[PDB]
Amino acid sequence: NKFVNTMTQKPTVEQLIPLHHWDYLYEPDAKSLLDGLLVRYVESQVYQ
Amino acid sequence: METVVGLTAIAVALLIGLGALGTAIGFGLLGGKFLEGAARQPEMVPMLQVKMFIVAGLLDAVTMIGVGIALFFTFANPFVGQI
Repeated sequence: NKFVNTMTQKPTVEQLIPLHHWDYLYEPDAKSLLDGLLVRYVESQVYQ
Repeated sequence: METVVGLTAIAVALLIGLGALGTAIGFGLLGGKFLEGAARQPEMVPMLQVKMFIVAGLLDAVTMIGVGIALFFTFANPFVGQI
């Protein structure tokens, strides 16, 4: 359920898994970083 | 005089040749890092280019002394005057 207002709760379904001139100094490889951040993102959406 | 003059040509070739060898490899190393930094952060190029010329002066310092001594041994000769 989503909080439209204090008098209206809306039932919903939200998709979880299937989702500019410089670059980062990736300490580990960028693939290793992408694998961990996508997991943290999905868990955070479930917690929210 | 013949062997002193013949060995002065080789002395000049070693002064300029070893200097040319070192300066080309040295700028290949310093230069690759300037392009790497410039590609990651294109806003830093004005600073990195000034810092590269500070290193370029240190890199060529002894090579230019070697080229200066080699031209002196070619258009004049401090050994021939010693017999």
